[PDB]
Formats: sequence, structure tokens, C-alpha cells
Amino acid sequence: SKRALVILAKGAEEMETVIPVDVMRRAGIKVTVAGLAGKDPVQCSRDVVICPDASLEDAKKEGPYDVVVLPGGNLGAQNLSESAAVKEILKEQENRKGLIAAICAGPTALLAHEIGFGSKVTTHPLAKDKMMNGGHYTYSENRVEKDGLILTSRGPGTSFEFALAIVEALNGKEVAAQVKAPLVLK
Amino acid sequence: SKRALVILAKGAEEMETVIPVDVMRRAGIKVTVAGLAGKDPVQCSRDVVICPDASLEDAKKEGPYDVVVLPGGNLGAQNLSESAAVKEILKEQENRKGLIAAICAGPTALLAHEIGFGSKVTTHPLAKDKMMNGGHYTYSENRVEKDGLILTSRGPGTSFEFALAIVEALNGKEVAAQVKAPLVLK
Repeated sequence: SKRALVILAKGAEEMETVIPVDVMRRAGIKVTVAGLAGKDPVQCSRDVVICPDASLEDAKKEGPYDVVVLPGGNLGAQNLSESAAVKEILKEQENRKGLIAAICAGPTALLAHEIGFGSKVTTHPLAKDKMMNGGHYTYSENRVEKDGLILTSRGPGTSFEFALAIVEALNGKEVAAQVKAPLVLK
Repeated sequence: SKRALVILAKGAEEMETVIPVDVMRRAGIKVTVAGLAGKDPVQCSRDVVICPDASLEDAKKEGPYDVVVLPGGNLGAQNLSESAAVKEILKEQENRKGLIAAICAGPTALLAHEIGFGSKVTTHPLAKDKMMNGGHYTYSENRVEKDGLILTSRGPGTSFEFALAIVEALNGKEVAAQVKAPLVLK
């Protein structure tokens, strides 16, 4: 009965959006895919078009959520970083001691909104310098990094690991293992 | 300048749809996401809603394609299996000696349409018995199986491998390696 908010902006990495949504739903998490710009379909980085479940404005009224998830994609992460609405959502989640999960370029939105300073984080290798501007975080090359309530990961190829880490954090290791087996992961 | 047709039906596994589309586009392949039922948005197995690029009817007029891709998801694969339009597309592709790629439950649509009999194939473990009804194929537990122009794979967790195998088949090993590195695969 845990709840996840996935914030979907134009230019989001569609694999990094869909893998966590799908895996979290397999884990019995109630996931809301919320469109940053509104209710309209979102054109992702490789032109996959995804229809959000709700606008972010409407989804926020239905919170709070057990996790807020930020997909990557450079242009998607920049749109998340420039959003006052995302700022408020992340600050409130941080304030209530709720989990925040971000992947690839996604964690650079944490920097933009001054979230989780002092945490160990990872990002896509190409996003490291952006994330580390100012030295506000300590960098990690782990495929998934979790420092308390800040959970980060590196890229499309770590999305399953990222998603299962979220499942483990919310629903426990046993559920994560049960969800993992039918995926045919290596 | 290679071209891929991805046939998207209600109940398709969204990870198995999006990963190949995204990875193939990273490889410079022109991908058409074609809606089986028409141009309308498609509700995937875990409720991700994807807007196709075109209807299958319209996409067929723009062929032929260097690969026809069948995602899995049990209900999606069943819809592919029951479609006369898919039958014609697969038979024509087989007739012109073009590549057909299917993942998870996806290969059971090959059985339904009598495509590639005598090939070595793999499927999701839970789809093995369906696929092997009649003994028309030889079963494999390889994560990706390629027997000439029939390329198969096992599940969401083999989707990157499946996608990169398609890229290698169309654009060569060097391009596949170049596309792979920024994904941060294990």
C-alpha cells in the first residue's frame, strides 16, 4: 500500500521512466505518473510518447508519497531543475523524511533545488561534473547508491537495479526478490 | 538508414517495447511504433500508456522494414497472435528474408502465424510450453537466441541484450558497442 510519484517531463529518458514504473507496479506499489507540464502526452528523449496518469498539480493534492522518483534524460532533468513545483515537492518530501530516488541526470535536479546536500550520490558518468559543482555531495561509482533517504543510480542500464532498490526500501527484500525472479535479469 | 517496425498491442510489456525502441533509435535506426488497433494510445500490461507513431495499417504502407519487432506481455502477444494483419506482415517479412525479432511471450505469435518453424528459439520460461506445442521449434535457454532471421529473447531483464542484438544484426558490432557504452550496463 506504498505510493510512488514519478515526475515526467519533456525529454525524460523513457527507459528510466518506464522501468521503475513497471517494476514498482509489479511490487504492488501504487504509482502515479505525473506530467510536469500538465495532463498532456510527454515526448521523451528518444521520442517515445507517454500519457501521464495525472498532471503534477493534481498528483500533488493526492500526496504525500512514500517515494518521489526523478527519471533522467538531460533535457528532462533540466526541466525538473527549472520547476518551482518540483522544488516544493522535493523540499516537502525531504522535510517529512520521505525517500527521494533519482537516476542518470535526474540527481542534478536535487542539486538545483538544494536537496540532500552532504549525501553520497551517483549519477550518469557524463553528469558527474554538473552534480559535483560546489562539492555539495560526495560522489560514488556504485551502480545504485543509497545514503539514507537519498537514492541515486547511473543510467538506463542500472534502471532495474534502481527500481528494485526502491522496492526493497518500501516493501522489503523478500518482495524485491519475488518481483525480480520473473524479470529474467542476469 | 535501417528501418524497424515495432508492433504495439494492448497488454504489451512496456519495458520490452520501450527498451528496444529507445536503443534502436540510439543506433540511428528509423523506428516506427505501430498501433495494432489504430492510432490511439495503447494501455500496456503495467498500465503505462504509449502513443504510437502510426497505426499498423498506415505503417505497413511505408515498409518493408529491416526488422519487425514483437514485444511480449501475455495479453499483448495474444493480441498479436489473433491479428490477421500481423499474420500478413510476418509472412511477407519471412518471404523477403527479413529479420523478425520477438521477446518474452512475443515469440508465441510466431507459432500462431506459423513463422520460422524449425528454428531454435527462446521465450520467457513461463511461455515455453505454449511455444513448444507441436514441437515446431527447438527450445533454447540462451538469454538471446538468433537462428538466422529469427531472433528471440526471454524477458524484461534481457531487453537490453535483445535490443543490442538487433542493432548488431542491422548496423554491425561496432555500432552496437558504441551504443552500449553510454547505457551503463553491467
